[PDB]
Amino acid sequence: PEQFRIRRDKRARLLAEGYDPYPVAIERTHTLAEIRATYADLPTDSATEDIVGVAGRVVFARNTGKLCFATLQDGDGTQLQAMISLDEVGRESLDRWKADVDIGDVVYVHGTVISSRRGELSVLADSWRMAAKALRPLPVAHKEMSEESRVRQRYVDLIVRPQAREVARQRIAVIRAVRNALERRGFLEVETPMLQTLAGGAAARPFVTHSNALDIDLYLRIAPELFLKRCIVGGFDRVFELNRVFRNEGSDSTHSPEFSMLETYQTYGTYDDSALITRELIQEVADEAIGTRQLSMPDGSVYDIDGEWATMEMYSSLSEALGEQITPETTVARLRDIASGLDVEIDNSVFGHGKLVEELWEHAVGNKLTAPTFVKDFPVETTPLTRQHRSIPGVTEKWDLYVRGVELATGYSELNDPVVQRDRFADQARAAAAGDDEAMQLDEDFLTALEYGMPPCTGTGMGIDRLLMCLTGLSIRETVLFPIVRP
Ligand SMILES: C[C@H]1CCC[C@H](C[C@H]2Cc3cc(O)cc(O)c3C(=O)O2)O1
Ligand SMILES: N[C@@H](CCCC[NH3+])C(=O)O
Repeated sequence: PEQFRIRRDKRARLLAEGYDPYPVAIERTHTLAEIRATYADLPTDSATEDIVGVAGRVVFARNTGKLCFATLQDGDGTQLQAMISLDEVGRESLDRWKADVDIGDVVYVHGTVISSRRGELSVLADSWRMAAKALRPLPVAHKEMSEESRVRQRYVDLIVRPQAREVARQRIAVIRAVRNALERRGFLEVETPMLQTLAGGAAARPFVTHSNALDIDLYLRIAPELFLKRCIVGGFDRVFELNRVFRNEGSDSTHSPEFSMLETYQTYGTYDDSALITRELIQEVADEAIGTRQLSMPDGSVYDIDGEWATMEMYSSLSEALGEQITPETTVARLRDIASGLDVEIDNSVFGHGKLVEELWEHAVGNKLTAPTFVKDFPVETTPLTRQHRSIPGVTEKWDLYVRGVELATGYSELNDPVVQRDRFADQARAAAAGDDEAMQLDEDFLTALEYGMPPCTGTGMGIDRLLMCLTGLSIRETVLFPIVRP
């Protein structure tokens, strides 16, 4: 702040002396990574006759009599030494280096490539220019930034913390690997709308906004599911969308109101076929983007995601954990007595057979899972868009995938019968009459699309930020460049 005034004074002084502190048209001949790669076998204390013009952020500096040193860091983190010698740039230019250049400044250095006496790959400057005067100093070390500071100023965090650049790179690589795995399998990527006149496809409160052009309220999508199914009616055979959804709910280490998700749809497959593809995709993504299926976690542990994953049924695994047979016919009263006997808090929101079964399963089974696990065959009350089971009464052909304790993905045999789907919406209407404001509202145009005939298909959904959390052990806020902060 005292430091801010000083740097601002320098900026103005340069502009008034004719030395442009934010010049345009600087040509950079090599990145620093290019210099380090080309000259990796340069002998110590030797010089070349190759002239280069590099640019980079000054992150370290040393001053002596006729010779100043500075460590430049390119945007990717690669570092190279710049040497400002009296006998090379001249009295007038060297003095300007000492008085004008500060830590954090972006500078351009033109000179010849050498290796210093200490074996440091360097550019021996014959000239230099300010490229971008910095008015604020960098933190002395990334340890000095709180976690909230990293989120509020990711642009500083990327400069000073190598792990921040590495997570950003992993995110980009994971998403590219996801698309590669789906392209190998013949899936096509489409765009469906983000502003919707009715937001369905999941159970969540929407963000609401007023349209000036249409003169009505619109909703940000909570899922692309109902529009991807219209694509299936229209003839897309294998289709996906990897992009943002928006849910107007709470924030914690596994939930962000704005997040990235993948949804896939495949005709003439069931939830058994999408469980197989989802496992292989995750494992291929690990290979391509992380380099291993034995995942290093931040606490030093190794998490094995290789091989085939366990599968279990919700009702039967719950029954085993409790020592009592739970079925679709178990009463709401019985389920509440079981919960209270296990000291399970049941929010005044959670009611109905289906929600009570899921709650008990999460407490007695789900929270105790370590290895990657599919749980399948869900209560029909909580799965309005899922086809009923081909042979077992009262359940639907859905699975959830848990990896490292995180709910990562889900897959359905899709409900394509338009009459039954209309019945499912009526059951949601009764739930919403009982006070559930997450219940789905009936979408008449979606039903109209089903009434033209949707081929049988299987769909999946996967949280992309959650995928990265599972691969790295990070929380959802560490995997996004710019998570939302209250101003
Ligand atoms: C697209 C779906 C399919 C099932 C797994 C996963 C659940 C999903 C829930 C969810 C809800 C929410 O309000 C905020 C969030 O960040 C997430 C999330 O990351 O993941 O993503
Ligand atoms: N729409 C689902 C993901 C796809 C479900 C399978 N059709 C969700 O948001 O949870």
